Amino acid sequence: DIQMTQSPSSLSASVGDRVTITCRASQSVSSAVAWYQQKPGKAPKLLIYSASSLYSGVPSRFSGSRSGTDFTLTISSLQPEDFATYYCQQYLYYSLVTFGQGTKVEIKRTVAAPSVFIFPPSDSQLKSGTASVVCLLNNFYPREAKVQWKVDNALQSGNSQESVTEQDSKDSTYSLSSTLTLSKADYEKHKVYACEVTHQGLSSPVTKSFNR
Amino acid sequence: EVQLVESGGGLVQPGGSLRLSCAASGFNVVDFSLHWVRQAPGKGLEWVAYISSSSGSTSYADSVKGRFTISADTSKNTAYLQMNSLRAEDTAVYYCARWGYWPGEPWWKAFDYWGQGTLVTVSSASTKGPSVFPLAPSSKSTSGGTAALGCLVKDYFPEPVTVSWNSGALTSGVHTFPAVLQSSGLYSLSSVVTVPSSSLGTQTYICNVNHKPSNTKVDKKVEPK
Amino acid sequence: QVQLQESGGGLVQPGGSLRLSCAASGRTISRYAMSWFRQAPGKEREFVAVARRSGDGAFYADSVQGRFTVSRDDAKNTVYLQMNSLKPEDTAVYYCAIDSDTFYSGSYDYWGQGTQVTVS
Amino acid sequence: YLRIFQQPKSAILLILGFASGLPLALTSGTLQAWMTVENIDLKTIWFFSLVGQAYVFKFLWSPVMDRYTPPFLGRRRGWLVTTQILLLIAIAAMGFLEPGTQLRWMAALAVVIAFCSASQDIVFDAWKTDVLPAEERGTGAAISVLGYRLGMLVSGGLALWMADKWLGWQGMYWLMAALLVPCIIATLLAPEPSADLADNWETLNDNLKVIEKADNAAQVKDALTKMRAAALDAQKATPPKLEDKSPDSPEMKDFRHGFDILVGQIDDALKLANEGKVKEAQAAAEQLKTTRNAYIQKYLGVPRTLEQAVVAPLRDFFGRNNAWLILLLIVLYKLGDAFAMSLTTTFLIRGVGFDAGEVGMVNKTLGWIATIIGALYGGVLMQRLSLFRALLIFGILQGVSNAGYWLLSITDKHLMSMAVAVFFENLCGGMGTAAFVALLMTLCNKSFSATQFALLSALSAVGRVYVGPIAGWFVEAHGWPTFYLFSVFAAVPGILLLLICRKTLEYTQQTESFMMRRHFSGAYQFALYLLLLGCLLLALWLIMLALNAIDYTSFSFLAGLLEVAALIAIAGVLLGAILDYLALRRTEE
Ligand SMILES: CC(=O)N[C@H]1[C@H](O[C@H]2[C@H](O[C@H](C)C(=O)O)[C@@H](NC(C)=O)[C@@H]3OC[C@H]2O3)O[C@H](CO)[C@@H](O)[C@@H]1O
Repeated sequence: DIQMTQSPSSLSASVGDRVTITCRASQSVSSAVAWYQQKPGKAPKLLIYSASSLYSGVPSRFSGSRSGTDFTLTISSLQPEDFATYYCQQYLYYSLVTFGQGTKVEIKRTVAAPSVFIFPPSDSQLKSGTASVVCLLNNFYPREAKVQWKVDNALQSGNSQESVTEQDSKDSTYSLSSTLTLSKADYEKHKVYACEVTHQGLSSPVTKSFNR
Repeated sequence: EVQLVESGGGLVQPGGSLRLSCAASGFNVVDFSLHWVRQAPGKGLEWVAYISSSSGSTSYADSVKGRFTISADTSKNTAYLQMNSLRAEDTAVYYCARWGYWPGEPWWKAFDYWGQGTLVTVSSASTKGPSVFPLAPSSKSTSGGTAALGCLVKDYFPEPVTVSWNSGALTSGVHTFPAVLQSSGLYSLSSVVTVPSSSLGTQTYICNVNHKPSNTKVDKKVEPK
Repeated sequence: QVQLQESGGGLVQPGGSLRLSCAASGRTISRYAMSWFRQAPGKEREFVAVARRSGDGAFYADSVQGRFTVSRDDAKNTVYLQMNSLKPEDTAVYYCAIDSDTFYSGSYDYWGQGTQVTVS
Repeated sequence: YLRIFQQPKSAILLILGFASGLPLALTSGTLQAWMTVENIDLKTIWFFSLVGQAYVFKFLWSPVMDRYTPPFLGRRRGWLVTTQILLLIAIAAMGFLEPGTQLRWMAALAVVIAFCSASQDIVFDAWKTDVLPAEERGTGAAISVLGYRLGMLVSGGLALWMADKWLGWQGMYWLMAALLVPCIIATLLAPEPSADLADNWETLNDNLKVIEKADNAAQVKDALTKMRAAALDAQKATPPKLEDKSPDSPEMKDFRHGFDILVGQIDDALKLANEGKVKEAQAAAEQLKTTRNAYIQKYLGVPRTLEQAVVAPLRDFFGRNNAWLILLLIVLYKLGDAFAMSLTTTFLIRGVGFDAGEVGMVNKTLGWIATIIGALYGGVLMQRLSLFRALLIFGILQGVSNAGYWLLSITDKHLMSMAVAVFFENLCGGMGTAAFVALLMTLCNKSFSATQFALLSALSAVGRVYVGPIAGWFVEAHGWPTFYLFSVFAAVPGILLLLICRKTLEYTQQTESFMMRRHFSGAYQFALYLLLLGCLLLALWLIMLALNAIDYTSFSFLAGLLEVAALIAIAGVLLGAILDYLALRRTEE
């Protein structure tokens, strides 16, 4: 599972930009290398078999080529739905079928400001002894954004857990949710639970405040 | 027109050893060798095992040899992966892919069809009473603008759970919040939706919770009793 | 120990091209983000473009492709906002914003006076 | 036409042409310059002047290069990396070498550089032949020629400027080594089409042999994996005598089915090896031995290391139909260019009566730029137009350029007329050079492109070598304008032979394969024997030349031996060429 050291470990290319991902087999595996595209939460899809070959009526956007033990998967016209994790799998020896490394990158796009929403904890969730405040950053690019919680002019850390969504099939969104999970007793000790998010596409941080 | 659905849930002792059934539909199990590919959460794929029901051939990975045993039942057209002595890193999604005969293009089409995968995991999950809670649009929060409505659940043994507002007729502005990390093996999701509150006195608030394995429909409506 | 230099602006022929320079001495533009922002007199501060670590990536606003491009000079340690096919309404103050953190959260706290692009 | 240069393959071709061209001038011309400033004759050492013969006789070194696949990279890439490594080490060693002690082994190190450089040329020519697609062959040859000329320019014409200034000879040589370094890196970045059904079958057999030790099982799994990869690779390759039947012919269907069965037997053996089984694996391995004694001999079930390692390239080349016609075409295609460039310098000095410095500057600048531009333009015409027609046009233009030289000789002296005429001549020379290198790359069977390409390069150079005297005798007997008229009329036969073998050339261009003559009954073997006798006489004359050089004993009959050997060799060549034309005529009807 050791290859040559490369400065770029992941891939990020603009829409319509031809990009190539390459991996070199440890030994000769002939043309028995397949390329799979696995969108998060879904099984991998066989893009290229024989490292260059495809049947009739198949998608033609993806192409593959081999030279010696080096195999390259190239996307001619990159698309928003192309963004996924790509695995190169030599499929010569059953007992040692090897795969790729991984590629976890959002849909490369123009910079989009985060639509910051705040969801106060449910009045019936408090009955369970806990109260978690959600700060959703809907449909923003790039992934590099941060969410703080200036609860009554006091930034809160640790209890805030973030979860950037992957390529889902129900909403097709790319958002960042941060959950300031506190106990009910803590939730009664403050009035305004405001989340302040900073993004590269925001001139000023967006603060969404609610009253208890 | 073929698929490899993987299942195997039932009444089994937790913290033991379970076999993953990979039902093959649209093609006989003997015509294609079935390979179990393990994708650990956060890292890439890793071929775990394979069975060639045509000749009985079997192979495993170095990290799973001696603890796994993959079999195949041609009568019911399904494969099995009886995983024993499970360990902390044994948790992963197990996709039962297919792989054709040699010679021919079926062999070159390696893993041309996969399965949705089963998230094998080691935990202390159990069954306990659920609690459906609707996020009331409080007047104090976001006064004079758009309210933050929603609905949430606490715990469940069957993972599939669907929360919908207005029967989930909308795709924009509604964001099913992926379940927070509860270390007990249970999942607490807090489905949310940001809609204008111009229909406070007319529109009724209903949360619909759908459980596919039990065929159970749960309604959380604000109606007089 | 870090000083930001600005240039450009002034009266501009419409529909042509321009270039706004935003240099910085003592702080490498590499490993940090350097960004520009449109601001019409009657509108808000819309995004323009940002330059990330070295040549790894560059991102622009939705209404900016073709119109603008951030050219990076390693010798000068600056960010150039090249102008192209400007609309007659692109008369807007262009401000300079820097990401204070290498994590690229989007923190813009170091104030930039901002060149005054006026078109027509 | 910028798109091809934007592609990295053009860049690697250019850099490898530079790598090949760099050692040529440093080996001899720069060494002549260094000895001249030292005032040393650099003669009577008798180790020197092997550097000139090293490039000429590279076809002797070639069979080890086409036969052996280095473990690192591929055959072509590995041999290239090795050769550039030896060149870099040798140039750095000569730079380190201090003349303070004695001359020591400067001539021996120069001969080492020449051998390694002829070696690198062989490997670069082979790699360029295999890697370049058929339509890309002309443009890739053009870029390789451009890089080659640039290397000769830097090693020969920047050398004096660099040495006269502060840099000095030591730093000059180490800077040549440094400029060789990115050639090595780019060779690593170079593509590799190892291909080779013979090589894949040899890997198959080597691992099968290391598997006949199947009682340890610490090696059977890996060797069977290597066998399976080699068999899968060789299944998609094409065997000899079936290259022309590429699109799913019944013969290639039987080939593919044989490799299907073979890879199935590797499947069974690997099934038994993955079990860790000893006894079952050995029983089915004896069954595998029986099946290989029954089934898989169909396509080249033979070892690879043989005298053939050196005979097979020649055997194939001569086995091709229209082989001797192509042999003669290679010899005398560039005959007119050799005639012109042999005596251009003396003609400009005396015939048109220019000053020596004027001639030197105008040649160095205009001839070089014109050869480069003609190379590029010929290559772009090659990707536009087929090989045979482009060679036809460029040969006709070579002849008309020699006619321009006749114009120059008759016309009163003028710097501008000489400039435009020499620019036209070197333009056509560059176009013909690109087309001729493309033809050389076309002819190679790629399976062994090193040996066949080296043979064809020596074929092209043998004309040039014999051109010099005949040009001198002609100018002294008849004058310069008559000499250039005869130069045009002697560039004509190359065009004529191209027209003769146009059928073979077009067939090879369209099908990417060569017919092997089936017309041989008795005469082809007779002509082959005549050629072999000529080569043996050449070797014996070389032994006599060494004996005369050592001066222990000298026999005057060696000159007559040379003439007789040449007569017999050319007799065989013409006999084979006439047979080849007859065979083409028979295939036509
Ligand atoms: C044909 C080719 O690609 N390379 C040859 C090169 O020929 C040269 C030849 O012109 C020189 C000056 C000559 O007349 O001998 C030309 N080869 C032809 C016309 O086949 C071409 O121009 C530079 C190089 O390639 O010779 C080298 C050894 O000296 C070697 O790389 C090799 O023999």
